[PDB]
Amino acid sequence: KETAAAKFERQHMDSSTSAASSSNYCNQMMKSRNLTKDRCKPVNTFVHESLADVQAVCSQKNVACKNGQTNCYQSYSTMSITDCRETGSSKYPNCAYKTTQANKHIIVACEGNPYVPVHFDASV
Repeated sequence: KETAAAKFERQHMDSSTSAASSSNYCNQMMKSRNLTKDRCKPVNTFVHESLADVQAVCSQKNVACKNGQTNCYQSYSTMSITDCRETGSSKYPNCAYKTTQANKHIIVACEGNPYVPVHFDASV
């Protein structure tokens, strides 16, 4: 099956664009990346940086995740991100989202060898 590291890339990486260019970015990406296949995922975040720079966060500042685990890390610098949040008109299979573009530090959980991101915890 798809590995946790591969799933993180599919759900949270968009190195092909520097930022969301329109209000329809989330509606198109949530569908294209197959995140609305079984149900409308309520919230998701896409990171507009090189995969290498995001993977490097696993060697930066260690912080506890929201749930208490201690394998989470916060990026030293801010990154270009896009937050997708389900709107009131969203109804499966026609999931709808609001696109919000911002520059924030990201916090990810890391696992494995190579030690890489497998979960997006938050943006601060």
